[PDB]
Amino acid sequence: ESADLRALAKHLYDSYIKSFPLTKAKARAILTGKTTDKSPFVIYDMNSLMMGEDKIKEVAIRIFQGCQFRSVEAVQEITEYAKSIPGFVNLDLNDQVTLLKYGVHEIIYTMLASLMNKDGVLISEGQGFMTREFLKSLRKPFGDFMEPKFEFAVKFNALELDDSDLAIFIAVIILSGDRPGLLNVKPIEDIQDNLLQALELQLKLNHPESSQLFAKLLQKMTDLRQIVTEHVQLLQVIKKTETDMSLHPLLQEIYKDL
Ligand SMILES: *c1ccc([N+](=O)[O-])cc1C(=O)Nc1ccccc1
Ligand SMILES: CCCCCCCCC(=O)O
Repeated sequence: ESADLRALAKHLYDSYIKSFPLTKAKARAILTGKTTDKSPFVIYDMNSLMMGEDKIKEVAIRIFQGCQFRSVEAVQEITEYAKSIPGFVNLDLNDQVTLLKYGVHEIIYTMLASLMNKDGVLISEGQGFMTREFLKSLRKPFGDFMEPKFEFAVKFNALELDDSDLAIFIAVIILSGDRPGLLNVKPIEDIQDNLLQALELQLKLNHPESSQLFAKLLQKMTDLRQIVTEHVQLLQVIKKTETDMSLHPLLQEIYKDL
């Protein structure tokens, strides 16, 4: 019944608003800088980076540590949103942990896209804005840590998804079932099947003239996979480049190579 699917869509949206403080609707309002109830401070050079302390170790390193702390926050929020996904908390515990461990990064970049345009990315809850170029011009083991994310975002943001869309889509991502090592795949897939039905009907109703958006959205899951693998291997470079650099354990746990 389509009415049951709309109610799951409503449920996940509601829970998405409660778990993610910076929605895409907010992010866009801040970025489309004429709804200026509060506009961001813009970091485009090392000069503004210091003035950013006045409003909102090595430069690229502590840029990287701040990006790192934010990932911990995002994982926390994603973990909270997952629990609201019906059936998720009744799966085997080891699989719950496995679904998060692999799903978290794919979600982080889906939602990072909402904070991006071609020119840069919102930071500090939308109080700041770092330009693509300032990042791209960081020192070589850090200069390229965000460019593929910018590349994905512009492609992803062209589908014009709104938060109610994304809520269902990031639920589809967690409840995958092809994650390495799942003890009990079939109940995952029954959940995901219901999420996909939810997503299908949501995309149809919310975007009636956007042909095969559903398919175009699922296809985007290959772009996400590649970005994650690109990311983990640049992380292991930096681990050997600076054996004095430290990585949050919640992030370490998620990072098991191979
Ligand atoms: C940036 C650098 C390093 C990591 N990491 O060690 O996992 C993560 C990030 C990153 O993408 N942070 C982030 C997540 C969500 C929103 C803004 C920034
Ligand atoms: C939404 C808060 C983001 C603050 C993290 C600062 C660096 C973020 C990044 O470069 O991706």
